Amino acid sequence: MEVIELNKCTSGQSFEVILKPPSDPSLEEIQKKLEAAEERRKYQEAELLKHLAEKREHEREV
Amino acid sequence: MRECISIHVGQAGVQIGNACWELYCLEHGIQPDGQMPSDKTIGGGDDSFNTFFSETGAGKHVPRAVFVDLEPTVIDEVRTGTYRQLFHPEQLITGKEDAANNYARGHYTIGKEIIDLVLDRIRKLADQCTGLQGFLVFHSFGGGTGSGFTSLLMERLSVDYGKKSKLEFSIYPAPQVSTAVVEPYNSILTTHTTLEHSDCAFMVDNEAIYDICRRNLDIERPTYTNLNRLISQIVSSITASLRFDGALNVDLTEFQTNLVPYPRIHFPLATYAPVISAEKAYHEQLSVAEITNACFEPANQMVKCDPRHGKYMACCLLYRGDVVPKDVNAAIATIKTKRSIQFVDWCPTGFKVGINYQPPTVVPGGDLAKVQRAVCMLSNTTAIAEAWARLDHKFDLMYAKRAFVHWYVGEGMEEGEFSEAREDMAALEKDYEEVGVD
Amino acid sequence: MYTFVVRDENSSVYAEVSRLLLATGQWKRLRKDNPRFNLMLGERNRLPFGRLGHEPGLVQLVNYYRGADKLCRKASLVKLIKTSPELSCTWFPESYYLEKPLLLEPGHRKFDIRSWVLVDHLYNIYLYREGVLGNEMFFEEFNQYLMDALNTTLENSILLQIKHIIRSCLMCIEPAISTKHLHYQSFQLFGFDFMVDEELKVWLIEVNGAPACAQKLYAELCQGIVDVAISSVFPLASIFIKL
Amino acid sequence: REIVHIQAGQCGNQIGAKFWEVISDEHGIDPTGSYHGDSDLQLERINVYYNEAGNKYVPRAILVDLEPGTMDSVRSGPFGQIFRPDNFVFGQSGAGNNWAKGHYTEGAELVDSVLDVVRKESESCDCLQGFQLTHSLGGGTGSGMGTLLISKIREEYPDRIMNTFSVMPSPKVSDTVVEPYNATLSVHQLVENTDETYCIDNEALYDICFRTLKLTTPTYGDLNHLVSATMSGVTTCLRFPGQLNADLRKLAVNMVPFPRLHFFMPGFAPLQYRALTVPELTQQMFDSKNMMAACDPRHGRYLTVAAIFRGRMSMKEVDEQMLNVQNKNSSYFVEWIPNNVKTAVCDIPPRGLKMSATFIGNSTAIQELFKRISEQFTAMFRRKAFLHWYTGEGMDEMEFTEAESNMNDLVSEYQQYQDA
Ligand SMILES: Nc1nc2c(ncn2[C@@H]2O[C@H](COP(=O)(O)OP(=O)(O)OP(=O)(O)O)[C@@H](O)[C@H]2O)c(=O)[nH]1
Ligand SMILES: Nc1nc2c(ncn2[C@@H]2O[C@H](COP(=O)(O)OP(=O)(O)O)[C@@H](O)[C@H]2O)c(=O)[nH]1
Ligand SMILES: O=C1c2ccccc2CCC[C@@H]1Cc1c[nH]c2cc(Cl)ccc12
Ligand SMILES: [Ca+2]
Ligand SMILES: [Ca+2]
Ligand SMILES: [Mg+2]
Ligand SMILES: [Mg+2]
Ligand SMILES: [Mg+2]
Repeated sequence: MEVIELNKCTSGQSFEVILKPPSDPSLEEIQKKLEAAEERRKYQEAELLKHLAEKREHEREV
Repeated sequence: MRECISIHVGQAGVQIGNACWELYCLEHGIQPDGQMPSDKTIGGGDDSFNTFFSETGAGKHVPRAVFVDLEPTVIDEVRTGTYRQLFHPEQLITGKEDAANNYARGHYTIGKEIIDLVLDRIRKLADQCTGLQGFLVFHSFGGGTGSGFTSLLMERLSVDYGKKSKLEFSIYPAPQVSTAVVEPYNSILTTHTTLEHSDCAFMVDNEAIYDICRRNLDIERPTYTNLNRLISQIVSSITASLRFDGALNVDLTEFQTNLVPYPRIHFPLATYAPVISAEKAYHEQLSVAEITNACFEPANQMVKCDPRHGKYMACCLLYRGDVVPKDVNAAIATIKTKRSIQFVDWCPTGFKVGINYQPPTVVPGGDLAKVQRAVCMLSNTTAIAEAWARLDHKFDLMYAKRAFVHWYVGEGMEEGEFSEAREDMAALEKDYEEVGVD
Repeated sequence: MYTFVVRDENSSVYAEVSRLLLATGQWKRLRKDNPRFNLMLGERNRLPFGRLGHEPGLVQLVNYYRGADKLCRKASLVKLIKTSPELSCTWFPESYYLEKPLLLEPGHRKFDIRSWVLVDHLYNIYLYREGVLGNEMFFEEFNQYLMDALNTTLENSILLQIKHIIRSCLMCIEPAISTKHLHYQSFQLFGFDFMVDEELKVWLIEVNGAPACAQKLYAELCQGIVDVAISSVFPLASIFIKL
Repeated sequence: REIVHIQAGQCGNQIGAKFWEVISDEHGIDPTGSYHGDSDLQLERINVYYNEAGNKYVPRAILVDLEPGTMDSVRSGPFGQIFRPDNFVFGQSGAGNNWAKGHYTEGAELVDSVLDVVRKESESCDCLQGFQLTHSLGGGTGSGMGTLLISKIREEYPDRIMNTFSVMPSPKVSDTVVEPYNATLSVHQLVENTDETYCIDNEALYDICFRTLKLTTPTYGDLNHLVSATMSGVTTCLRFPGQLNADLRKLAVNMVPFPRLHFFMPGFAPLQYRALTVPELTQQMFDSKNMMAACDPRHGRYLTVAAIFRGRMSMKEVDEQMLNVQNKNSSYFVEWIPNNVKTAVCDIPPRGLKMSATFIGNSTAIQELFKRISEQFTAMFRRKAFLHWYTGEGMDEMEFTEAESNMNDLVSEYQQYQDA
């Protein structure tokens, strides 16, 4: 069990004790994905206003 | 000297950040109004505490911190709390409405509208730094802001500071304090998206700290203040070496060099002793041997799991108080004969030790008794994978029926990002099993 | 009223433990994958030990010891004895055939002994009084033979060595599998297989982590399990000797 | 986090008035709109339901009817002058217990005027959560026009939360035979255009009043008293500060794993000078007798549950009793939504009680209620009986076959998860 690299100072000490040795995506791509999601939203919202407009027409027809 | 910037994201991140900067001030002697009598270099410095504080011409000491919540109620209490004068208004950032426990609402919908402002306020701190080392990020896995906005901030920080180190402090979700049935979902998403962008991450399971507050502080129903004051002690030990003179873990590159041989396997388990109640009428002070031993008891770890059934890749002892190297190696020698402690072959069985003679500081009137010596162990066991399996299994239960997915899709996510995030986690569990078992 | 699940459907022993548990009117069985249980009778393999002990307000108990396979897989056992200091040992064959065994007469017949060992959550070691040599000879018989044929008893000639070998294996791995301070607890039933030589010396062959019993004993011993391993942890409204 | 309250029709306005009486007494507001309470928890989230005035407080409430009778009653009742007079919106001809008159003719003439008050209340909201509607499904105004409003509001405010307290008809306590028609038409709307619906069955309200409160002839006022207590308890977390920020979107995210299965069973305890022990609250809360939807929760499985305890009690005992009842009844919670039972606590109890509990459950037993409605509908619709009241307002049989079909689908979807 060997001690090593002992360092002292007024605040304390540090050392290493051994017991045995051994045997990125770019800003453009983020932008793309962050906007392919917004498109998917706006599509879903646009489907909603479409179904709602049909309901207005049925309301009128009745 | 080299500066460090802390970023607190979400409710968990912010409130835990309160507890840490409070503890820091008490430790460096900085009073709530930003003054630090013992700093004689008025208005500047490159002392070790200056890694976490800048200084004003008026002698104010200013946290190199950025707080960020998608909703204002929490960062407001800081704006009007005991430490208001501490922060520049522009370090506290809030939006209007939160992510409603929804990763996708924090990442895609509501996050995309405040990211550039947050990066701008962070840049304003990076320009005040002669040689910035990197960032410490505090967040929950489970909240919608905590997971989704953070993973977006972590993607852009890699881009804007490719050369900088990023450490995490991550609150892992516990049902006996939790907030949402969807936290396993948020948890996996934000791990998948932040993995490549993190150098080292310390997981604090709310279950572990909750049981510690009850068993060891005799608190029947622990609060966020209880939990967070105990969490701040553990973070303070981990960061003491950035704010104090010493030779172990002096910069953020040393955490990953000393604790992370494998990039993906960068989640070291933390264990802390001793936790003693302030209202324990009679308390016998524990010894170097007794507290180093408690470091191998699961009931003291930040994550419950059984290190006896895994392999070690690195072990780091960090003492605070009345400790000298000789008591430490007589404790290790004893423990080595009584405990199963197996390292991986390609790595040396051994310990890195660090001692700071100042004993731990306690918030006056808190729940932690003052002690004469304490220790925090940081070890990289494959045992921590037990926590990924728990979380991945809860994710498999809900996602097998697509429960709650429609809340994510309806914010713009595709269902594939779920199975992509879960296949990444399935590989991560496979890595751990490689390193760990025969 | 306690709760328990069953995840090894074809285990003779715990099939009888489940059945006797219901009959108390104080346990109900849930479905394999329902996590809100007191007691897991678990798979033989890949048992998920990492998910036990994380259910608030549930004391959880499982009928296996994580790590015990170190004793029950031949290659591992051998590595264990050769390598563990607590074992050096004189009762385990040279390993990397016992050409002179003891023979029952009349028949010049070979045999091996199976002993049943329950280890509870406190790590008490319980040896079942009834061992077995349908080509099955039990302990009352075997004792009388030894007295008549050799002028000795089963206790003195064989059982001392057996209780010694059981103690030594299980105290060896104790600090590696003990659940004393864990967040879930373990018990486990073992089966030890011995052979005796002409010199009346006992040897260890294998340790079985999922043993079956012998028919006429599937009842005394299954009740002894509920009494010592289960109801000890989940009280309600001796056949073992402690080692 | 402001909430816009809307109440429609006879039932919707009578129950809505009781609700504003109850919570106004909780928040210390008198019938004049002046606060006279003794705590600031009463005022910390007061803005969620009240606008500020001589800084008086006025409910963010819109009162809607196709005839004047019930709203004159509200305006003449205890807290009647508390409401903003611009916010009474009404016609004169009524809707004749007729869904079509509410949705297509009489109500179509009046809806835009309601949406002008909705728009006024919304635009001056700092951060609008969404809308809460009180109405019955068995008549014409609250049912037909109520669901028309919900469709107009989703179009103008597609990103706010829509929440209803919906009273479901019942042959026991019944105004007309066409209730099953009106209700089936309305459930089709509600399945698509709300986020959360509190299903309140008048049958359960009657049984509770008879078989438990020991009232031999319950009035509608005794029935609404139960609805008022439940509305108060179901909104406690929105109106008082808790260790959790409770808001309508977080409730929906955590309560609704599939978008159409958002119909919740409410419950209350207690339904007296001895306060209840926390064990009793927990027993009663989950008792079918205490639940307001007339479904046997033991005939299905809880997908999600939310419980709120009101009063000063042992949070430790609370958790201990919640964990007990789950592990005593796990055959009734789905195992594929981990940790699907949430618990809140609030120190301020409701008037006249030191301990109360409110239960919100998303159980697949709710299908019994939609089956009951579907059976009463098919019984008439297969002889096309009473249909001329609707074909005379412009509707075709097709729209009926469609709503019959969409609600039998709902029953299939609920049955799909009770066996998964
Ligand atoms: N330890 C600890 N955990 C917390 C704290 N606050 C919240 N949590 C936990 O964090 C998870 C929820 O995350 P929050 O931080 O509340 O979420 P958030 O980021 O604000 O997200 P939104 O509010 O959804 O925008 C749950 O597991 C909570 O138990 C805290 O102060 N300390
Ligand atoms: N609980 C309750 N139910 C009511 C009340 N008034 C009417 N109902 C029920 O409401 C349904 C139809 O009533 P109503 O609301 O009067 O019709 P509207 O005016 O056309 O909306 C029937 O199912 C009635 O039983 C009430 O005050 N309380
Ligand atoms: O905001 C809320 C709310 C809103 C109105 C009335 C009562 C409540 C209860 C308090 C909590 C919920 C939100 C919620 C967070 N996590 C959960 C888990 C489950 Cl199973 C169910 C719900 C929630
Ligand atoms: Ca200085
Ligand atoms: Ca007209
Ligand atoms: Mg938040
Ligand atoms: Mg054999
Ligand atoms: Mg009526």
